[PDB]
Amino acid sequence: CNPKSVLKRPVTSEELLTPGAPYARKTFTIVGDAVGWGFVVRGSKPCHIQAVDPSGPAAAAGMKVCQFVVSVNGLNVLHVDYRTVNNLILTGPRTIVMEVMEELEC
Amino acid sequence: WYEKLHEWEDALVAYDKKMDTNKDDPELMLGRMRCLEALGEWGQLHQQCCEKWTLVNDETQAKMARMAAAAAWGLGQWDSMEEYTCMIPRDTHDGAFYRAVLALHQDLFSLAQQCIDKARDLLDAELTAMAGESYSRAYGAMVSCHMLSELEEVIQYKLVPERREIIRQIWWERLQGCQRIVEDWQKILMVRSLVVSPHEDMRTWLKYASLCGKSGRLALAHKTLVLLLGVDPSRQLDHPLPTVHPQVTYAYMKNMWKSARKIDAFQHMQHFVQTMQQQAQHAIATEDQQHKQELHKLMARCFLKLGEWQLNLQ
Amino acid sequence: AALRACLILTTQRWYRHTFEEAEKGFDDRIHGALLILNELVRISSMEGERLREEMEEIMGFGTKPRHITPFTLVESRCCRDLMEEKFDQVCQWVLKCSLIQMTILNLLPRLAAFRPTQYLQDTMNHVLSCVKKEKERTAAFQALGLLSVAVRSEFKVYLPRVLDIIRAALPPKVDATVFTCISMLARIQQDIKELLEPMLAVGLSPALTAVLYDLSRQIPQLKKDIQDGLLKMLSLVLMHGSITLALRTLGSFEFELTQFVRHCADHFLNSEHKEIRMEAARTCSRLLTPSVSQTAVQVVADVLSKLLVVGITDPDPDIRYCVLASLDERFDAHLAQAENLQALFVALNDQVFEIRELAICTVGRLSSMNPAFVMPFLRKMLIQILTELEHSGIGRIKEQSARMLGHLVSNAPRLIRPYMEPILKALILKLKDPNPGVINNVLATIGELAQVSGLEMRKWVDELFIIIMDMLQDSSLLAKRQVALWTLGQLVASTGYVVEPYRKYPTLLEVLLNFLKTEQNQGTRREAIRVLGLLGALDPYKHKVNI
Ligand SMILES: O=P(O)(O)O[C@H]1[C@H](OP(=O)(O)O)[C@@H](OP(=O)(O)O)[C@H](OP(=O)(O)O)[C@@H](OP(=O)(O)O)[C@H]1OP(=O)(O)O
Repeated sequence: CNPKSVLKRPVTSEELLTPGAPYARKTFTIVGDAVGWGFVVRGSKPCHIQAVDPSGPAAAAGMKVCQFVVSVNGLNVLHVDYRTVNNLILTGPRTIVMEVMEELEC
Repeated sequence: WYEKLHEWEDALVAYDKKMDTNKDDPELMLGRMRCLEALGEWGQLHQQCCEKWTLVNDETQAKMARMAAAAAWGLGQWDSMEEYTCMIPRDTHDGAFYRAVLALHQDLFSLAQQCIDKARDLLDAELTAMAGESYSRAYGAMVSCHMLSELEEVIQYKLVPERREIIRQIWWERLQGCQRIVEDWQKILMVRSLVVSPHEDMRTWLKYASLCGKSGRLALAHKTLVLLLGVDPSRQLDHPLPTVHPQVTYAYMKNMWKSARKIDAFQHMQHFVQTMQQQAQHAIATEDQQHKQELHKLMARCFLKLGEWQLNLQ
Repeated sequence: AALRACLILTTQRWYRHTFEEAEKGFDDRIHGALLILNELVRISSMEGERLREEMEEIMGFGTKPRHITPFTLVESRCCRDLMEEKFDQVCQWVLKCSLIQMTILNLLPRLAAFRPTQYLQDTMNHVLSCVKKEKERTAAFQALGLLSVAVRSEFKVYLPRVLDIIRAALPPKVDATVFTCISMLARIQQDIKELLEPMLAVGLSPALTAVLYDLSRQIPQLKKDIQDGLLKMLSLVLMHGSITLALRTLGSFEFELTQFVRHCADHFLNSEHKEIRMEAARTCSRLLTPSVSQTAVQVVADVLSKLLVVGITDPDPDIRYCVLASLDERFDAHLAQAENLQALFVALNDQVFEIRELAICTVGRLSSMNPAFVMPFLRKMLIQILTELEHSGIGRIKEQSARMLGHLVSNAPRLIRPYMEPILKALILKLKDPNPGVINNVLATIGELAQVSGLEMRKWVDELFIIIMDMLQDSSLLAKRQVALWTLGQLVASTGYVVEPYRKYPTLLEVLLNFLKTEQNQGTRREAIRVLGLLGALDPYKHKVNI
């Protein structure tokens, strides 16, 4: 009851590591706002984006829900817990450099 | 129609007939959430919002986001409140208040200050229009800015430990002037929970529990008493009531008399007054300044109830 | 320009009329026709305006707050037709029309982004002809970069003409536009690897440094290579106005530097220019980032010594002001040296208040760390602050002394907590003097004095509400009420007066509500709301009882 989950794919860690897949990597830099960025990551191994505020700054600069991240502000976070990534982004600067898997409608 | 009268107990049963008999458009389910939130039953609201959070329209869940966040806050599940918070519109007073209290939980003092300032300007437009008619009309917004100033004191509470003896003294005297409304006290007291546990100050919660029973629902007033004790006396009747916290158990025995038990309460009252006399004596340490006088004051109330109740019974 | 301003206001808050009027001239009237279309295109499509603004132009959510806070459509439908008409005019009026050419370049940037490849190739070819033409090289420089912004495939191979043009022109030498074109077209990673060499000989200008700085942060293709050229040029610059710009480059952002700091204490001691000494203080403080091994501990205490001497004996306060401003709270780990104290002690007795105001704040944290000599000295200074309040009957002198008091308490609250009596009693008598400048400073100081003495300033609130209330209610003078409103809510969040004042003063609620509509300043309105929250949310019935 407590968790909801969004993405249909159960696990995509191994497929993400493999070079052969429809996804094309993209790096997104998000600037802070007066009330927050407005994105949540709740993926255990891949740390996929859980939800994005449609009116938030993240939604303006792409950052769709169906995405996966591997590195934040330079540091590679491809294999860590979601809670640890949340600690890293908060302790970092207001502007966050993020990499989005951005699956090509697959 | 029942919602417009601030009468929620009969409003919920009305929606049950229109929903249980036949499922309909997602407008009746949203109506129940506005009723469960007012009543204060976070257990039933949380399971409905979480289950329905997926199979609803994107615009539909915008209205549901604010009510779902309150249920998670009441249950203390901060792991899921974050997901509900990021969907409330950010250009509204409620959209910044709920993401300001979220910064306090994760210890982001700088981010929280901007949100508090951001929420004041949004509430400014709503307050000036209502204040132009009369003060009574402009009261639902004044209680909102009252809660905004409480968040600032929460930041001060978490920073300087030397002031955690007068912060929980303004909160008491400031609440006395507020209107005695169950809904108003439910929101304010929920704000005063990120730092101070209910077991840290029973003085404020006992007054809130009495208000719910006296003018509202007895069920809500009963669950707020077992929370302070830590155990539910209703489960086992043969066992005696807890001896510690004499003030808390005194109010519990009055609750039994009011609702259904005019005989079990009298039996427990006799055992309570009997044990306090032994507790009053056999005390080598002397605390006649405060403790002894306070203990004796409670004895007079306990004995007065014995005389009144026995005449009613016999 | 006048029409664009009117159109911008209408768009922010006539489309058919604008399109019809432009079509009349489309069917002397060359620059004007394009100017109207460019304004409409910019208003309709503002995506390309960000690139133009960037070309013209070129910390933390988890920090604990300070303890003592001091007082603060139709156009889109007619797009292909307009683009087709614009292309014909550019191709036809290539060299026979400079008024038309000047407007053509402006229209081209808007058309490229709005209408994205025959058109792109023709526009680049027209810009290429105007690249070597007169009065069009600067305008055409951003034209190539605009095409790359709309689509990277359009300038995938045609962008190299800009690099080829600047390949030999930059080393040979109008240099401001050359750097702008590279920055605009930058937003693959191998072109800038060797093209930076021609830019080195272009010249030492702020645009070149700003463009290079933006490229490194946005696109760090080769950070080491970018830092190799930037650091090498700066080192040889000081080996012999031009030098002043080089010092700013190192102090702009972080680099990857102990040889510079040792020689950094030579320019202001030898160069007679006043302008260079202004930046000399700032570049020294920011270059001391690595601050357990006795290899840098001694030298860092040496480079700090030079700034202290200059900051007290310089002929003009402007050089002295930036010396102490650079030495912020971060440098508290190196200002504890006894010999360094003498430079700071003299700064209190200085000719100008701008240095004394910062000096007393700086020594406030220094006094708490080194009270051996600061505490006896400040006793005499504090008395003179109060002495000028009463002995001398001048309103200008009293304002100066009160302001310095606020800095001392706001930086060393612990020392002033038990010493409220000599200050609070003097300030209260000051407020009842039988000059608006003094009022705005004593009220700010009192608000700061109400935070340190928590629950201690209890016997003065009764006589302090009357003074503040008269400054708000029945205020005969429309002075600055923000200070009074801010301190009114600052002495009730600590003292604890919440619901009681609503009864002794049955006007506070009414006057606070009136400030919502009368006042228009955003900061003032957000403070009246906070005072309402701090006081409470008393029920409407009790308001009726209080009348
Ligand atoms: O309504 P009752 O059952 O008769 O109880 C009342 C009530 O107490 P509760 O808040 O616990 O309900 C009064 O409080 P309020 O009406 O202000 O809410 C309280 O008076 P104080 O607040 O002044 O203490 C009074 O106490 P007392 O008997 O000392 O006058 C007490 O009466 P009982 O203790 O006799 O039930």
